[PDB]
Amino acid sequence: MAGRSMQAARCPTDELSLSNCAVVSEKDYQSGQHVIVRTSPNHKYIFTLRTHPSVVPGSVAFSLPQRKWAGLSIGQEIEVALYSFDKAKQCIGTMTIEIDFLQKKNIDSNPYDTDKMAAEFIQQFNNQAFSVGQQLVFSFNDKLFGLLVKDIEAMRQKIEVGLVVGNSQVA
Amino acid sequence: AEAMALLAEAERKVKNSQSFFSGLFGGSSKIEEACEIYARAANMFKMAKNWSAAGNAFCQAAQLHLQLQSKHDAATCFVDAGNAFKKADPQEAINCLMRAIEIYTDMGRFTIAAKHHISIAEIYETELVDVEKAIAHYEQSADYYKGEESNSSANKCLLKVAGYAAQLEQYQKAIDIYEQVGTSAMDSPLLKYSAKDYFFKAALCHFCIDMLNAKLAVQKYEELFPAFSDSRECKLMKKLLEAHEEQNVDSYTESVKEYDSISRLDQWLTTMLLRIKKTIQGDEED
Repeated sequence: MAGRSMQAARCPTDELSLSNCAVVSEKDYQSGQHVIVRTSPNHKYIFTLRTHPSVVPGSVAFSLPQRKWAGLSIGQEIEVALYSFDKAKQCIGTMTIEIDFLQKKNIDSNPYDTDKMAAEFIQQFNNQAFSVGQQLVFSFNDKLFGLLVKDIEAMRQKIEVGLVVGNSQVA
Repeated sequence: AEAMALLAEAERKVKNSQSFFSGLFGGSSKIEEACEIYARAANMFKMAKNWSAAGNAFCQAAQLHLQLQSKHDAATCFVDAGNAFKKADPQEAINCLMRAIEIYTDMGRFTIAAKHHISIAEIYETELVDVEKAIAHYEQSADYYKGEESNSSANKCLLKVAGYAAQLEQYQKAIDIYEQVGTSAMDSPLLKYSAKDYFFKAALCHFCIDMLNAKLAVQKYEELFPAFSDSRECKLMKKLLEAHEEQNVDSYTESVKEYDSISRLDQWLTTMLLRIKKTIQGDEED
């Protein structure tokens, strides 16, 4: 709660890097808790934790997409503090997302049903933090894509950062 | 005509005489006859296609020849032994060859020492697959050639050195070799023509290059648009340098596809091109 010191690391496997979650150790936090990264006296971001037996105590692993977003480097010192959302006014009911093909070298003309996408989206990104302008990756049918939150609405006000729940619609 | 028998007689005569055998004089006169024996033996061993046997036989004849004081025709025997083991089932070859050079080198016969030296590393690369020991030889050998005024051969060797040095990751240590073999190739208007590939390689090799080391090797280059030969060197290079400096693993990978049209990419090129192909991707993804 007082915010401790940590060290930026690299994402363990290629599965947690597709969940847009800050992989940490079990000796530090627990899967399900939210935190707020603190790099500079003016830079504040919000991520979702997900423990893994591959993480080293005293460090948080981030994926490339998260690095290019939060401007984090591999080996820098940062402060992590627990953060509890206000499900009474921050829940995401409708969040528009700019989707494209992640691995450029993997783009086709085949049509993708959105309904099936928004279904596998919440079934994997449920109870997580998403900010406006955040960059991550989506895996639909073993296919990597590049998402980009543009707008988020409450469940209709407009919020900067929200929490995706079960009954969260995605466009 | 019995190899086994010859191998026996040779023994019974290869021993410093003394007493009633020595008489008044002797020594080298006997050991030489013995060498001729083992040689005849290895000869029929190779006749029966026992090679391995022929090789070890030559090893005996050679070793004996040293015990006589005749390093020359001895080392030549070591060579024969190497040709035998090489076209045989054992691996020995390498050994014999080394034992050959030590002679040609100590004797001063560097010309032939290098003549074989190149074959040495050529085997330590096509057989033992030990490039780390192959390059050392291609190099030490090129030094001898370059010393025997023989520039052409020295360059053949250097080409081997640099060529395999880039495969091992030694990129900078390769470009240096290409630069040198490039400035020492223009003194012969009978080589200018090929001097291209040199610049192409030296500019392709990148020791994690970040700036214009290659842009500089391509600018030093004197291309003559009306000298169409150059179309297989710089023209492409410039387009690749741009596709690199602009983190575009498409313009580069497209240029490799196009150039691969006007000019077939060989093994080497392919391998390195792919290495540079990934230096861009990782940079697009940082």
